[PDB]
Amino acid sequence: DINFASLAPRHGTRPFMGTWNEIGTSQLN
Amino acid sequence: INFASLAPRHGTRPFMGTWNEIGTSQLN
Amino acid sequence: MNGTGGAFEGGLFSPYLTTRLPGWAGVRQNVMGSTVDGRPVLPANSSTMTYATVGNSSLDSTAAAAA
Amino acid sequence: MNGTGGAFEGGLFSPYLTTRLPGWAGVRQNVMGSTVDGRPVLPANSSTMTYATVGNSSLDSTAAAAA
Amino acid sequence: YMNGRVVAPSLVDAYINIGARWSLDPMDNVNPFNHPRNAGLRYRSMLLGNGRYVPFHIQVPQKFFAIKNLLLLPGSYTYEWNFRKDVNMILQSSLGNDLRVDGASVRFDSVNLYATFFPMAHNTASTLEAMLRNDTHDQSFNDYLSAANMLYPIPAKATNVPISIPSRNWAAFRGWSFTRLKTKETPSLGSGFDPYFVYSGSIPYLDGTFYLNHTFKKVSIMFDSSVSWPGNDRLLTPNEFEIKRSVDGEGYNVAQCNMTKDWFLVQMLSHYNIGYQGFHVPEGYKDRMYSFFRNFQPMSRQVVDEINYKDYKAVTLPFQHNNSGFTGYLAPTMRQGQPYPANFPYPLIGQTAVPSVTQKKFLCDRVMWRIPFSSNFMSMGALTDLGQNMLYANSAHALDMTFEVDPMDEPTLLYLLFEVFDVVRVHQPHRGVIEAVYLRTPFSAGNATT
Amino acid sequence: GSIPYLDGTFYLNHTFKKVSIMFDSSVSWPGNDRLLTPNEFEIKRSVDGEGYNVAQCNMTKDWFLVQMLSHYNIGYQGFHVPEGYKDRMYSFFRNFQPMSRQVVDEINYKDYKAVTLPFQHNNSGFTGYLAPTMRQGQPYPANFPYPLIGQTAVPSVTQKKFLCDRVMWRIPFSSNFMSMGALTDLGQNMLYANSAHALD
Amino acid sequence: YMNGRVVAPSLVDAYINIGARWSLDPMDNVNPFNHPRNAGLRYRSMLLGN
Amino acid sequence: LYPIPAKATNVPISIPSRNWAAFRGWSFTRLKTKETPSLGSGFDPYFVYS
Amino acid sequence: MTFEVDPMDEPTLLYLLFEVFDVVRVHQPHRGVIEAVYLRTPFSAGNATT
Amino acid sequence: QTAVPSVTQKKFLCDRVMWRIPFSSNFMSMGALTDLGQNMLYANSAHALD
Amino acid sequence: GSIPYLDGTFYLNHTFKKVSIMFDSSVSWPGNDRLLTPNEFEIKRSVDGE
Amino acid sequence: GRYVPFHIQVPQKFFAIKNLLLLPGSYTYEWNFRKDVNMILQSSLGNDLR
Amino acid sequence: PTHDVTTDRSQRLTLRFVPVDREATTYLYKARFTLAVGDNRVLDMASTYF
Amino acid sequence: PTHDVTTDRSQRLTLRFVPVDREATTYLYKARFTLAVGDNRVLDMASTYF
Amino acid sequence: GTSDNSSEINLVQQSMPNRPNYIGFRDNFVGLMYYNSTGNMGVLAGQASQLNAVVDLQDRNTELSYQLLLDSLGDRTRYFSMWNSAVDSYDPDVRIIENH
Amino acid sequence: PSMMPQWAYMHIAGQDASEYLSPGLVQFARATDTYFSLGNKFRNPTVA
Amino acid sequence: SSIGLRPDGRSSFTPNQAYLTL
Repeated sequence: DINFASLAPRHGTRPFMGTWNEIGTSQLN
Repeated sequence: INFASLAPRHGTRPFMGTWNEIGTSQLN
Repeated sequence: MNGTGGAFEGGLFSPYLTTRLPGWAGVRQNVMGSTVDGRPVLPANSSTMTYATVGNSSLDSTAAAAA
Repeated sequence: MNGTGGAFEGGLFSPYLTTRLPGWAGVRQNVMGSTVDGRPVLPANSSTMTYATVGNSSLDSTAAAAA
Repeated sequence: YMNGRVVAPSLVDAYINIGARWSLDPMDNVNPFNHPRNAGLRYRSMLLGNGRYVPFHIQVPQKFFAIKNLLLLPGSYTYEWNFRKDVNMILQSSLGNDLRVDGASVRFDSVNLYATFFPMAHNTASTLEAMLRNDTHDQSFNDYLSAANMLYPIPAKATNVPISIPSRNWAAFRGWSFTRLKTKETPSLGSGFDPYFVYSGSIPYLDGTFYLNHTFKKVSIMFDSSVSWPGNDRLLTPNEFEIKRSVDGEGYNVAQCNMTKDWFLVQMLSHYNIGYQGFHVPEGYKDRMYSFFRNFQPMSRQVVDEINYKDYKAVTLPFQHNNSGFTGYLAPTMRQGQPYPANFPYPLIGQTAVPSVTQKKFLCDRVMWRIPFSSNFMSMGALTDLGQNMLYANSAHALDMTFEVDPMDEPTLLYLLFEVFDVVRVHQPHRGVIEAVYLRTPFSAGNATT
Repeated sequence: GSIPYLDGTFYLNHTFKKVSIMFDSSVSWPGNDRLLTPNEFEIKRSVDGEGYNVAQCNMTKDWFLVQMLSHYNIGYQGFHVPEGYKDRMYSFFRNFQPMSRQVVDEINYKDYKAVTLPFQHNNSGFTGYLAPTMRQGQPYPANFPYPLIGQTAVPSVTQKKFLCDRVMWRIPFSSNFMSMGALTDLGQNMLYANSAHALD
Repeated sequence: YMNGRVVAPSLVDAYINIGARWSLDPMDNVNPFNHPRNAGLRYRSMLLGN
Repeated sequence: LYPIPAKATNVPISIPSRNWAAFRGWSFTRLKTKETPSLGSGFDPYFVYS
Repeated sequence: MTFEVDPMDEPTLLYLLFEVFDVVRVHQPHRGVIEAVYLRTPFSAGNATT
Repeated sequence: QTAVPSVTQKKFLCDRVMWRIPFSSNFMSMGALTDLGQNMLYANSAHALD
Repeated sequence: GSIPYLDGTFYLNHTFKKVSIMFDSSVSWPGNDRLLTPNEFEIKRSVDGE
Repeated sequence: GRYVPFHIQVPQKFFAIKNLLLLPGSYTYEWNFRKDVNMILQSSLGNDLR
Repeated sequence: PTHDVTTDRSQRLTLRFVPVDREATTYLYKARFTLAVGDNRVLDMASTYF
Repeated sequence: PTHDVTTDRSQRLTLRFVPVDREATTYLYKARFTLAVGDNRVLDMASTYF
Repeated sequence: GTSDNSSEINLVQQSMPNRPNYIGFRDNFVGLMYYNSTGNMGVLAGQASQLNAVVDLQDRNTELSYQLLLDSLGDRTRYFSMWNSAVDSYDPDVRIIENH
Repeated sequence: PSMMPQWAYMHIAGQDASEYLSPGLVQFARATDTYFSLGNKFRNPTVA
Repeated sequence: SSIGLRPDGRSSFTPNQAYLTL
């Protein structure tokens, strides 16, 4: 049980893990 | 609810939300 | 043009130029001082000069009122 | 003559002389420097000089290559 | 004096570097924020009027970091502050002359402080006080700069300026930041009044308009004879920071100027964290007025080399004659002369162009160089990565730094500041009582261990 | 030309002095003692003000507070330039311009001679005479623009002013002049919404 | 009438309010949006034609 | 390496406080700046000596 | 320390040289892998910062 | 009666004493072992004055 | 003559001005705020405004 | 000389205030200073100065 | 909101404070006021200015 | 003593109360000060002098 | 010549106009209040108990800290007259003479 | 030792303002935030 | 949170190895 949250900066006492913004959507469209 | 009664009502429910307790900024 | 690395390393070998500038007026070896505020009394004669004889408490400019 | 102990202490007393020579070319003060390796026009005037306009990317004297 | 000292117009007339955007080398180190075209000033002067005598009326704010945003609970406090009538300091001329010799702001008549209260219901205003007065939660402000700054001197024509710091605990240390200040324009801040400050123009020390920022060459960060602080072979020249690399054979300059490669990488990484994932122009909001990228300016020019043209003839200013017969000899006066083909500006184009050597430099100002005290130079938070490492290690190391600056004929100052934490914890437990406790971690200034 | 009435090109709102509001001749609406001036709104306090001015102009310290409070709510946590998105081209801070000059006072000046336009001569001999026509004259020393600088620095009196275009003065009907909602709190109380009140 | 009537150039010359950010009080309350340098209007005028 | 100016004696030095866990002694001599390259850099064009 | 020397007429430089115990321990756990751990004990080349 | 406008000059001249700056909170000499010579800020740790 | 060093006849004590103490690298010893100019001990106010 | 600036410190010599040791609070404290030249300063010859 | 946001009693919004005591040196001006935040109201220090 | 002899907070040692009001008549000069002794500190009136 | 006696050769005189100088208060009124000098430092204290809460050090300058803070919040290109905020902005062209 | 007591007390590391403030204040400051903000007076740490 | 398996390239100063099963 080794989560990767320890690699995240801490803003307070909780990690700064982001939301599900993991994208590569764009084209000229 | 006494503290929550001091916020503007956008419709029916108040406008409380998005806790923005900040003040960390410095040079960096 | 010599005496302190006049032919080799210098500018400042000497030191840990670590005196932090001392923060107190008067650290300027030969800079003609300006003047007493307002007055432009030129003299502020240079702080490497005649400061044993402490500030010459010159008579204040009150010609109209005092007379 | 005068300067640091024109009459007294220290050829150097001022310091802690602990600048350990920092090692980088150009640490010397007024040495007429050498040439770029095999480019003798006495190029390196000094590391107190026209190095204000640093970056003289100089095209060499290769004329047959130019033809 | 600095009027009635006629300058020969041919010095910088219409043919100087006729092609390039080259900063005039003689006035490279002249303060640029002293100008009739300084739009910030000429608006700030015409605000008072256009006459000699001005009955002004100003609204000076409060800018101390522990008072600027305090929320005062209902007590009764004193508020005392010493002002300053030194004309050289409060005023600001455009020539940087000495205003103490000419005319001064004679009188401060009726300074009086204004305060604005939010009209709040006494039910909530009492509840707000009742809990804001509780010691569990109390205001806490950190100075925005948060850096213990010290001024080290640099004599005339000096190049290598070393500094030192005695053995000390670097608990929460966020990095360095340094610049150069000409010593003829800086007040002795620790004194009530210094009669040796013959200056009126912009004062980069306490104002923020740095211009001499481009005259550094090399920096070394020695921790008590250990290898340099980045010394895990983490740079192109891992022993020290090149900045303004001179004539050089290997490919280490960058961005069409003489600024070296790693230093650009360090500077870009520090401000924007845009170093490792390719270089791109940063976000418009992310670069501010005092940021690195907005002010960086490379430039270059080519001049007739003297050692290869075989016909070079160094003509001094008084003798060159361009545009003769239609302008003054050496003063902006009535035109005198005859016409005749010119000789001064050696042509650099056409079929008769002379051989030339290019010289390229850069012009960065209004910023202070930054070297973050982080393992990868990034900014992953306020309490830097290596700050916590010192605390866990819990040991003290001395610091030794040396610089190589471009020599100048006038004494200057090396203005280096260490990034610190400068937080306060103001707490008011009863009516009309403020208890502010100050902490400044890596360079403490307290005589009380609680 | 442009009609300020229906396209929003107002330019004369810099000529108001004092606005007084009374509900059926009661105590003034602005409040109990909400304003530095006792019982009215003060603008353009130009003739003389012992301690009430702002921004090196002749406005009022309370009118500036009200105006910035109605538009950007920047009234109580200190003043600052509002954000760009919140400052449009019809807003107060975008179009507020203070100014001041230094005419030569005549009461205290020793020798002042008011010369009318047809008699004052400057730059003569190299320009026209009262009309953009062919240059006529001789050169001579000039006389109209009284100097205000240098060794000869004839005494002067300073008059300040301000311009505010494309903006309508606003007095929100709220207790604290803020914008806590579109439907104001004061225009919701039983006192105003359950009775009839006059207005002067 | 508003074109055949002449104006004395010296009324506002190069020496008026020198060094001051003054608004020329005689011409202060006149309409400011009536001008050749009214970029909005001269765009609409030239938009139709010439 | 610590510099020594021209015609000067009484060279002081110092090391800021640190540990001497396995120190074994000193060893010193007196070189000449004319005959010592700045080999901390790739190539020093101010070293004219064979 | 404080060395007093003869006043030579040209810019020489002192060459102090301490004594330390720098060693290595080269380890080759498997094919194609080599690693070392340097250690200069009195004047350590690494510390908590670096 | 025929005096000349003048200006005064003060100065003090003390001999035989060595200026002293006691290392106490109130500068008083309440004992041999001073007040700050036993508190742990200046006893437990190690500082380096300049 | 009369050597002031080993024989306690000191006579040039009156030639001193501001003397500053700064203990670790920033903390100034003379106190938190304990003097009329609480950053250094001033001995001869060369020119006094108050 | 004749014209001479002075900077003097006058003590307190009233028995109820000369050493009072007053506890915290806020007190107003005013006093009327003589300005009669004849009484303020004495003359050796015994003559009249007014 | 209507219930408990702002008061209905009499309160000023802007207060001026004249100096209690003032000291005008040749190059100083030392003004000392007394902020009086009455009961049942809080003052944010960012609003104050001289 | 090391515990309760003296404080550690930033307490000024000597104060410089300036006159709140003053007058200069023909024969006398009257100055009025409001000396303030803060809480948890006690002033010995003997150490006061105009 | 070297005379002002209205001689014959005094006809041929030229006069350049004097150089411009413009003098007014600094940006944000820096320098008008003594900040960071331990000698003349301010006092915000709980009048009932004269316990000053503005203990100010000799080094950290709050003038330079405030200028950076002002730039961080918003942008310093609009001139705020009230606080007298007007950043000294040298003309970009004059510093770097692009001679076309 | 990533947290020293002097650091947590002065809010250089540890809980952020949304946590160490009493629940009464956090609810209050969220409510009255369109006007009279209180979010620039309590600083919150950002360690790395 | 996959797995922190810790059986006992390599280094001489530690007899520790970690398995990560993803």
